[PDB]
Amino acid sequence: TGAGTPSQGKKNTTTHTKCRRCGEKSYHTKKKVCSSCGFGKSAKRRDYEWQSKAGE
Amino acid sequence: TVLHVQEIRDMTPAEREAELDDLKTELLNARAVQAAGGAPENPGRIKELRKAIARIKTIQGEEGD
Amino acid sequence: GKKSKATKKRLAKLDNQNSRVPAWVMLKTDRRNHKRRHWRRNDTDE
Amino acid sequence: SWDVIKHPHVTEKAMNDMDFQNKLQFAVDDRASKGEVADAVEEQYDVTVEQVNTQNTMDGEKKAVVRLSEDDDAQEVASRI
Amino acid sequence: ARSAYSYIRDAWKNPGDGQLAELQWQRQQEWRNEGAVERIERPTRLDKARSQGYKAKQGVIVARVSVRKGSARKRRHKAGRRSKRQGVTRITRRKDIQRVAEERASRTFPNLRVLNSYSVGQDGRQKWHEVILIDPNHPAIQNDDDLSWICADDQADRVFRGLTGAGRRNRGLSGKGKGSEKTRPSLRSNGGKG
RNA sequence: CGCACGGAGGCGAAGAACCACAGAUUUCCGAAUGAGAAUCUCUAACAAUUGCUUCGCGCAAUGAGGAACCCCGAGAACUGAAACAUCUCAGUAUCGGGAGGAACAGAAAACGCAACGUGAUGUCGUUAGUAACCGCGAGUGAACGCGAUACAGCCCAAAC
RNA sequence: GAUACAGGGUGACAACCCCGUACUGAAGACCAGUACGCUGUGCGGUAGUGCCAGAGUAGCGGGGGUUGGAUAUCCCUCGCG
RNA sequence: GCUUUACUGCAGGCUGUCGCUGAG
Ligand SMILES: [Cl-]
Ligand SMILES: [Cl-]
Ligand SMILES: [K+]
Ligand SMILES: [Mg+2]
Ligand SMILES: [Mg+2]
Ligand SMILES: [Mg+2]
Ligand SMILES: [Mg+2]
Ligand SMILES: [Mg+2]
Ligand SMILES: [Mg+2]
Ligand SMILES: [Mg+2]
Ligand SMILES: [Mg+2]
Ligand SMILES: [Mg+2]
Ligand SMILES: [Mg+2]
Ligand code: NA
Ligand code: NA
Ligand code: NA
Ligand code: NA
Ligand code: NA
Ligand code: NA
Ligand code: NA
Ligand code: NA
Ligand code: NA
Ligand code: NA
Ligand code: NA
Ligand code: NA
Ligand SMILES: [Sr+2]
Ligand SMILES: [Sr+2]
Ligand SMILES: [Sr+2]
Ligand SMILES: [Sr+2]
Ligand SMILES: [Sr+2]
Ligand SMILES: [Sr+2]
Ligand SMILES: [Sr+2]
Ligand SMILES: [Sr+2]
Repeated sequence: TGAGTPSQGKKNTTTHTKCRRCGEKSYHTKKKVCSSCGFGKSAKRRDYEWQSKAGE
Repeated sequence: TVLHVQEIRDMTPAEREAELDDLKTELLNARAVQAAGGAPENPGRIKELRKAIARIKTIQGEEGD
Repeated sequence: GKKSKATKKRLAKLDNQNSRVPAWVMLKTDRRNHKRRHWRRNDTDE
Repeated sequence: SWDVIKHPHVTEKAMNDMDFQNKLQFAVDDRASKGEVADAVEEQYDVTVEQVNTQNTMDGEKKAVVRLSEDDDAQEVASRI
Repeated sequence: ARSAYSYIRDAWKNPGDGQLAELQWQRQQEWRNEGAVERIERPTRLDKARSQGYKAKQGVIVARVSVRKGSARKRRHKAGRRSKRQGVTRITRRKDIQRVAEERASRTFPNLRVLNSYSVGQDGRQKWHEVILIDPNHPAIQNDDDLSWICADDQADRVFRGLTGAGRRNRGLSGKGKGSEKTRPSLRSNGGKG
C-alpha cells in the first residue's frame, strides 16, 4: 500500500474543531487542548516570541 | 413619534407596564404580517415600536420600576 | 455524523452567509460575495 | 429578557396543519421548552394547548408545532393576527 | 540591661551547642513530617523576626518552608553542546535556597506579600526558613506607620522581582562601591553580567 | 434614517441628525469561579489558594489581558578564531515567573584625582578602547573623577 | 485685505468664491493632591555612664558559575566559623 | 550518520572522605 493517495482514504477522524475560547479550528477533540490558544492546557493564552522576528 | 419621553414620565409605574404589553402585542402582530409577506405594512412603525419599548424600559430603570 | 445544537447553529449561519448580495445594494453603491462557499469545492470548520 | 414566541411560522405545510389537524406553527426562542411554549400560546391567544412538538431548524431558530383543543379553531386564531 | 530577645539571639549564634542542640534534634523530627509550607502561629526566632519587621498584629503571617539541599537538579543536554556547556553535576543555581523558600511561601499565600525571611536550620538533606508575610488589604496594616509601605501597588509580587532583602543581597547589591559595577541598578540593565 | 448614490416608508421647530461628558441596557463562551461541555447543558455555588473572622464565603485578596519598555530566574547554536577544544557569537535567541505607567536603584561597614578632599540613586557627555582579561591568539573591556540632568531625605529593631 | 501670501476645496494656475490661516479668547487633560501656605510635634548643647546598636552573618576552606576584575568582580553550592 | 585502545569532555557505576551523626 502506498503512503500517498491510497492512505488518504482512511482519513475520516475528527480531531481539530472550533474552539470555545478563541474561535479557531484548533481544538483537538481527543486531547481536549487547543493548538492555537492553549485552551485546555493553560489559563494563560498561548503566545510565543518566535511567532515574530526577533527584533519585532 | 406618537410616544414621547415626557409622556412616559407622566405615566405611573402600572401604566408603563400596561403600555409595554400593548406595544409588545402590536410588535408581535406587525412581525406576523411580515411573516406572511403582507403589503399593507408601514416599515417606519415597526422601527419605532422597538425604540418605544426601549424608552419605556429606560424610564422603568430611571424611576425605580 | 451526529451534530450538536451549537454545531447546528454554526452550520445554519454558514448557509445564510452563502446567499447573494441583494439587488438593491448594487443600485445604492452604483456597482461580489467574496465569502462564496460550496459544499463540495470549499471546506467549513470542525 | 427574552420572549418565548418570536413570530408565527406561515408556510404551505403550516397551513395544512392548521386546516386539517388544528395545529398552529410558531418560530420560538431556542432556550424555550415544550411546556414554556404551551403556556405562552395559551396566554397570548386565549386557547387550550394539548401537545407541542419542537424542532431546531437549520435557520438557528426553534420551530414549534402546537396542537389546540377541539373547542378552539386554529383557522380562526390565525386570521385575527 | 540585656533584653530577653538578646538571649534567643545569642542561642542561635551556635545552633549546635547547648539547649538549642537538643531542641533542634527534637523539633526537626516533627518538621520532617510536616509539609513544604507550614503556617505557624509564633516565630521560632522572635528577636530575628522583630528585627526583620515582624509585629504581633493582625495580618502578619509567618510560615516555615523546607527546600532541598545542594546544587541544581538539572537535566543533561539532549542536543549538541560544546564541552563547556556539557555540565550536569557541578552546576549550581543563581538563586540561593532562602529565595526559593520565600517564593514557595508567597505562592501558597497569593494575597500576602513577603516582608522577610530567616534560617531556622538544616539536616543532611533539606534546609528550613521561616518567612514573614504581610496582608496589604487588612486595615490593621493599612494604618500601621511602620508596615503600610507594603500596601502600594508597586509592591505587588515583590519577591518574584527580587525586591526582598534576600533578593537584593543575592543580586549583588550589598556594596555601594567597588565590585558593584554590573549589579546596580539592576542585573538586566547591565546585560546580565552580575 | 452608517459604509452604500435603491425602493417603500419614516423621523425632525415637542429642536432630529451630528459632537462632548455622564448614565441605562449589555445574550453565550471567555481568568471563567457550582458541575460538566468544541460557545452548550445539568442540579444553589467567590471553583481553587489565602488573610480577617460574628469561624457563616460574613468581609476581603489572587487568577487573566496589554505594542514594547522594566524587574527576577533558565539559557543555545550557527558564527568568529580563516581547522578547533578555552575564548567568541552571548548572558544574545528562546523559555519560566512578575510589576508599573514607567520599572529597577537609593541616603555609605561609599570613594581613595591619599586629601586641610568628595558626599544617596539613576541617566547623558567624557574619562577610554584607558586599566583589566585572553590558545597573552582572535578578541573582550570597566571604574573613580569630571561636565551635565534632576535633586530629598527618612522609618525600624534594641536600650529606657 | 493682510498681526491673515500655511494648507485644502471649488468644472484649469484662487490671500480677497468656500473651509481655514494671523490676532484674541474658552474648555479639558497632564504637570499634581505636587509647590506654596497651615496645624501639630519639637531642633540642639555639656558632663557622667563598658545600658543598647540586626550571626550561620564577617571571615576561612573544598567545588562551580559569572565578570575587565587581574592574588585584587559578583553569585551559587558543601564544610567550618 | 556510524566506529574505535583518535583528541577532549559529559552522564553513569565502583571507592575514600565531610555533613546528616548519637551513647558506651
Ligand atoms: Cl511577595
Ligand atoms: Cl573626589
Ligand atoms: K562553539
Ligand atoms: Mg439556501
Ligand atoms: Mg426533538
Ligand atoms: Mg562548533
Ligand atoms: Mg534602568
Ligand atoms: Mg463550569
Ligand atoms: Mg570557523
Ligand atoms: Mg590561531
Ligand atoms: Mg564579554
Ligand atoms: Mg572606583
Ligand atoms: Mg565567560
Ligand atoms: Na466540503
Ligand atoms: Na425568522
Ligand atoms: Na503573593
Ligand atoms: Na457597552
Ligand atoms: Na473573588
Ligand atoms: Na468563610
Ligand atoms: Na574559518
Ligand atoms: Na569542520
Ligand atoms: Na581565552
Ligand atoms: Na566558596
Ligand atoms: Na560576575
Ligand atoms: Na549521513
Ligand atoms: Sr482508520
Ligand atoms: Sr493539561
Ligand atoms: Sr508567552
Ligand atoms: Sr472534496
Ligand atoms: Sr430556509
Ligand atoms: Sr498580583
Ligand atoms: Sr544631593
Ligand atoms: Sr549596627
